[PDB]
Amino acid sequence: MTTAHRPTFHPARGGTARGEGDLSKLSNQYSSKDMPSHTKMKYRQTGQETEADLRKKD
Amino acid sequence: DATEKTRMALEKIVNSKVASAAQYIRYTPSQQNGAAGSQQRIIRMVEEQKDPMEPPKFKINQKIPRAPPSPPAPVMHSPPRKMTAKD
Amino acid sequence: LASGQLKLSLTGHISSVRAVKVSPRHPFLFSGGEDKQVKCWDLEYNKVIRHYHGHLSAVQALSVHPSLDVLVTCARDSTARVWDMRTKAQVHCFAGHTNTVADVVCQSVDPQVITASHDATVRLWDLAAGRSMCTLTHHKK
Amino acid sequence: KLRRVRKSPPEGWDLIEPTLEQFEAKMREAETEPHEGKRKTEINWPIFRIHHQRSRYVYDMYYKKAEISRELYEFCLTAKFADAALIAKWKKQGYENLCCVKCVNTRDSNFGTACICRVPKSKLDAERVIECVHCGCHGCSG
Amino acid sequence: EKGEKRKRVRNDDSADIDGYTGPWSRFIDEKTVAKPTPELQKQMDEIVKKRQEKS
Amino acid sequence: EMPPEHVRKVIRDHGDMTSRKYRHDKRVYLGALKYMPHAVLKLLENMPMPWEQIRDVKVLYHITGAITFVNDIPRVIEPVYMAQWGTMWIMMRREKRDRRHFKRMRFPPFDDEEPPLDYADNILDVEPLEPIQMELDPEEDGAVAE
Amino acid sequence: QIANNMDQAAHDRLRRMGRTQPYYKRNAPHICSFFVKGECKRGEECPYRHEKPTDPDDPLSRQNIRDRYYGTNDPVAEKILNRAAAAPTLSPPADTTITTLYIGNLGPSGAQQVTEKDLNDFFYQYGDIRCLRVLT
Amino acid sequence: QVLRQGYNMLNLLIHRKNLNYLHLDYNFNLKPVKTLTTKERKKSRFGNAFHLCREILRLTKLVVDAHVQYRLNNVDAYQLADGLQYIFAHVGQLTGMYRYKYKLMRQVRMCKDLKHLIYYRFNTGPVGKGPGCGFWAPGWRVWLFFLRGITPLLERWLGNLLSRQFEGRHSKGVAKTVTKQRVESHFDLELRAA
Ligand SMILES: O=P(O)(O)O[C@H]1[C@H](OP(=O)(O)O)[C@@H](OP(=O)(O)O)[C@H](OP(=O)(O)O)[C@@H](OP(=O)(O)O)[C@H]1OP(=O)(O)O
Ligand SMILES: [Mg+2]
Ligand SMILES: [Zn+2]
Ligand SMILES: [Zn+2]
Ligand SMILES: [Zn+2]
Ligand SMILES: [Zn+2]
Repeated sequence: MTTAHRPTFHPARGGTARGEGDLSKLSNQYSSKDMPSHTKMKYRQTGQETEADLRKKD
Repeated sequence: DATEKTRMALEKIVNSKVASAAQYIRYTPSQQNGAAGSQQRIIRMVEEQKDPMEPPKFKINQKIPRAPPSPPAPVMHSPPRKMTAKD
Repeated sequence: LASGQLKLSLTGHISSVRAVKVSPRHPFLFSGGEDKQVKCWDLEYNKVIRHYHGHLSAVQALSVHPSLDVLVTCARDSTARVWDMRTKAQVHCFAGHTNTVADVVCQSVDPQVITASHDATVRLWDLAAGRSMCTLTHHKK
Repeated sequence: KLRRVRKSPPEGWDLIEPTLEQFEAKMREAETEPHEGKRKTEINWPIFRIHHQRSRYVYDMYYKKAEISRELYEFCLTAKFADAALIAKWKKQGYENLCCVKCVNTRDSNFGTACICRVPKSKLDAERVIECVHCGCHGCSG
Repeated sequence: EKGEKRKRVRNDDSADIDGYTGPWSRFIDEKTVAKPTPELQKQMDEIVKKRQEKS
Repeated sequence: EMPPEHVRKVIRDHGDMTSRKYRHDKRVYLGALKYMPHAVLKLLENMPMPWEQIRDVKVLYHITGAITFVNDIPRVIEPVYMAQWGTMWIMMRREKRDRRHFKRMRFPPFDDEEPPLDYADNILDVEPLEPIQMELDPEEDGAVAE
Repeated sequence: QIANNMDQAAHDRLRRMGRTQPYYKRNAPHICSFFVKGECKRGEECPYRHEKPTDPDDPLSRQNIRDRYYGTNDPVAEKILNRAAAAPTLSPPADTTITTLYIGNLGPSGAQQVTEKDLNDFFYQYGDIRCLRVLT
Repeated sequence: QVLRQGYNMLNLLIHRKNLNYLHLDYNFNLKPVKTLTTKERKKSRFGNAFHLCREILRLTKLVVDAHVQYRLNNVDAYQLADGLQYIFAHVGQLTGMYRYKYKLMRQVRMCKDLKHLIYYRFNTGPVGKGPGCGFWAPGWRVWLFFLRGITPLLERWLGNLLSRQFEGRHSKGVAKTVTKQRVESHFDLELRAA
């Protein structure tokens, strides 16, 4: 009987790759996509309407 | 108070974590045999200088099964709705 | 919202979208895919600028923390993961569910993260320590 | 080393040159003698010992003996016949018999201390013989 | 306590190329090398053979 | 700073890396490779301009010989440097005119199986033949010629 | 397992064998193997010891780390255990009906002698004396 | 020293892998000393980080050997300068680098442009064609600005090569993206799971 072509009747779970909570294990390889991006945050301006400004208005 | 508490712990962690990616100790030893006459020791810690050329010391792709789940929480259902013959 | 008019279509995802959140503190929109990708959209350019990589199968909820710069996403693979939306770093993996997760909601006071799962449990999480301390088992489904 | 300084040696040079040429002969041997039958430290120690002498010779000639003027002494420092960074120590009160530089350095040690050979070796211990790892110096304070 | 140093064979005329020292010192009385005599050799001599007989 | 002979001795003794006494250093020699693009960059940046026959550079080097970095940054007073290269232009054009036959050197200059030279033995005390320098006229150039 | 362990009688056995003073000689230094060959050109300067090594017949020399840590075939442990089993102790007489204990080394008569109370107020912790006699 | 050091480092990486059937000659050509089987080929093929380092060291040996040939006194002053000029423009050829870096071809073209720039003005007058234009410095600079950008790139790439070699390969669980081929089969998994 063919059985090696199994579907995901029993899917694997997260939390067990490199460094996931293991982080001292994290390993010194890191190169390609992770290294360079957007290190300074853009905070939204005052007056986004949402919690306190909406109550402030009718 | 909650928001300030949350960041301040992870912050100290993240700085060591990207690094992963005088000072003394006074030691009071319960083993009373001791240094001569001294109920405590005081001791100097220095850090081994990391050689900036030396490549990673140890193999760390060692892999072991997931740690057992925390012991089961009681299952707490309402009593089974029996629906036996027709459903 | 008022006119119902359409005014963008953003074509970055690879196979299906099913999470959207608009940040209440940054001009960013976050989205999660059955294509295993969480994307950050910058609402000053309409382009994508961050990817959060680690989910092993379809994302199906995400939440954006009301006061930290922290993002949490649920997926199949039966975990939620916590992300730092500045660096893209992943700095919790809330494994502890045993079946696919799909809801997460965040709040500033403890429990900062609440997750709901196809294992028929809700869990309440200590976002600082990364541990869980409730299992609200009362659901049958 | 004379090509490195372009001007010709000043007047005294005939006196020192026979000696300075012998220190070069020694140093070429110490560079090249076989690295086997000697500790991993010991093979470096001849280099520092000859370097110490050569600087001490130029230093003694001007300061103790006055047999070379200033202009030839300063010429020797510029030629790099003399370790003049080290000679700056020998001028100091309390360092006048120093071995190399590395033993004073402190920052290269584990505990932030100068080498052992400094340790007024009279004071150190009743009988302890020493050969410090940097240059085999037995004790260079007295 | 509430209220000699061993002597050294110094040649510190810096012109004496092949002979000098001036902080390099063997003492007027010193052992540079130390060895078992023959009786102490013969005790140790069997020890290395007993280690090789294991092979 | 410490005697130039020390790095020669270290580099000479280690150099084969069959030395098994030195085998403990082999681990550090490999890791140094990460920096080697940086060591090449600093070496070539420093390279002696054609009117210099020998240039002495300051190097930063690892106590095991594992890698040598050249610690200089070569700075120039740019009107002097433009003037110096301007005299090379004059001289190099003059030689190409006068030579009739100019033998361009062969590349690679050493055969693939020829091991690199013993520099302390071979190069160190053969005196260099003179560089490209223009004969500055001490009457017109005396502000500069010395 | 060790943190919870209860058997005070077992603890008190260990305390007796344990020894009560630190042994620095085992802490302090390595042996000069060039001196074992007999050729140590370093000799006064040496660091390492210039004294007899342990003989290769002496199984105490052999001990690994893992055997010691896991605690199997550890030669020094077996030496300690053999002396602990050799150490003398009482086992009661074959006459089952005997309930009499001789006591000795009470010291001399006079002010150094223990009183009846000093036996009464201690040995009644164990069981009911039927008769007590003293021979000062 | 940097060439000795560079030679030993790559040669030690070969031995660390235990690829004793490869030979690295003193000009940094990597030759296989025998006919590889299949498995020796799979094991030995290791190019992009290693060869770009190796070819930058090849270039450095060409330059330093030119200076060595001068210092020996068998290439005078002018033949060195023409040698150094030649090495920097014609480095496109002597660079095996072009393969791996292939954006590097931008620098090859830019030195070719400078060569025409210099040679035309240098030859102008009674000065013949052919060798002798020792005016190396414009071409030399182009490679230093190349090396500026490559230095962090190779330091990162070599750090990843070295670290996995010492640490081991950790790829046994990282998340895999779902690009073109995987997209069609991945839709059914997420469908069947749903
Ligand atoms: O590189 P060089 O040894 O200085 O030779 C160049 C080069 O000749 P090759 O590349 O064929 O070796 C030029 O070619 P390009 O590299 O610029 O394509 C060539 O130009 P041609 O292609 O027309 O032959 C030119 O010779 P010419 O003066 O005839 O243009 C000649 O320059 P020099 O003669 O001044 O050295
Ligand atoms: Mg395919
Ligand atoms: Zn000293
Ligand atoms: Zn010293
Ligand atoms: Zn010292
Ligand atoms: Zn010894």
